[PDB]
Amino acid sequence: AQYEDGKQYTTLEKPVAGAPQVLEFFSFFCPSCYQFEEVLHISDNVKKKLPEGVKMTKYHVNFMGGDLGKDLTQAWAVAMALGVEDKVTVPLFEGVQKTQTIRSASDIRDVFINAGIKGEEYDAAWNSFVVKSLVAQQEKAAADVQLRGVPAMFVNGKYQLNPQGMDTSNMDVFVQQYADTVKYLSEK
Amino acid sequence: AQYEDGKQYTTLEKPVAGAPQVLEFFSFFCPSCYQFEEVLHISDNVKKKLPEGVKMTKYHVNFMGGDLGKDLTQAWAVAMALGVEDKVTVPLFEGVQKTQTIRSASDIRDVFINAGIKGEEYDAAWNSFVVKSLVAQQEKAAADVQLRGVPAMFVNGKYQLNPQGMDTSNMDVFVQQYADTVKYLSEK
Repeated sequence: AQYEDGKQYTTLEKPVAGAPQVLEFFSFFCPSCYQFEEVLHISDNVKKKLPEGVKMTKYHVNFMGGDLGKDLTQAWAVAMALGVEDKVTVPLFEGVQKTQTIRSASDIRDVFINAGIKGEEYDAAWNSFVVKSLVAQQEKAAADVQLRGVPAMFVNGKYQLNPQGMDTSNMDVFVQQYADTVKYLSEK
Repeated sequence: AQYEDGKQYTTLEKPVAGAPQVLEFFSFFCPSCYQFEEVLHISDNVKKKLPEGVKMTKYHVNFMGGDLGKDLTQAWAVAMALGVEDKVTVPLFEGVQKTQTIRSASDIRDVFINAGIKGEEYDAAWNSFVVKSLVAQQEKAAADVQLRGVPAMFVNGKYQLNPQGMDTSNMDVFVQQYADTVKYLSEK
């Protein structure tokens, strides 16, 4: 019809049971991810279009940035545990891609402290088993969908967005087209 | 200082004849390019240390920001043809990345009008043969060097700078090392 499998989205051959309603994967080393978040604001626009109740989950991946990539997945787990995602997302993206000042786990820590998190609070969470649990969950979710690239978004553990079938001349129209597709899929 | 191939710079397998003495590629969607321009002032520092009769060339690329990227490449050609680069560079970077007031082609025109350029003049230049030529030229240059990403700088169409092989600990030192590498290379 208007929304076609293979055009705006693709259907998973092996559906994932018990998957979050809307699952987004990204990496702070991922260029398009920087665009999606910083310039396009995909997540926020998708969120403002979702039905009442429907929860959105964002996970970081290990396959980019090698050593630092894994440090960032752990740092994201810390951000989730402390509920400070909205405070560190921008500084982390800019630190890795814009100023290129993030080079070790120590630099990641500086970002949280600069954002207002106390050192002892950060260190406690960083070493917590609650955080290790969150890291495992992130890895497990990527494994379930056989993730090979980011950014990526899955709806109801069955459909995956395909931004290739969309016009990019006007950013605003692209964002709404993307948001509308997620909405459509979440009711399907 | 000491310069060695593979470290501070790289030699091109296939040299590009007729290439400008110092060629720099960027994109208004590129975060580190924005940093290089507004904070580090990389280009100015390079110019300050260039020998007599050496001119710099800065070209915009298409592979970032979808179809808007193409329009920005044409707008850059307009800036070059009108000789207003120094008046619109920062406002375009901010418009795309910071204030996010540039979401389509129409928004770019406003940037020029606000800088003092008459609308009629912009529209006329936009469709000019000079501009269509400049656009083709920028695209070709990128193709000739098989540009994979930005920012990027090439010297005598033979050497390519490798910032990763440079001292990053101190930005002032980095900036000067980058500028000196350019001078060293231009002298051979």
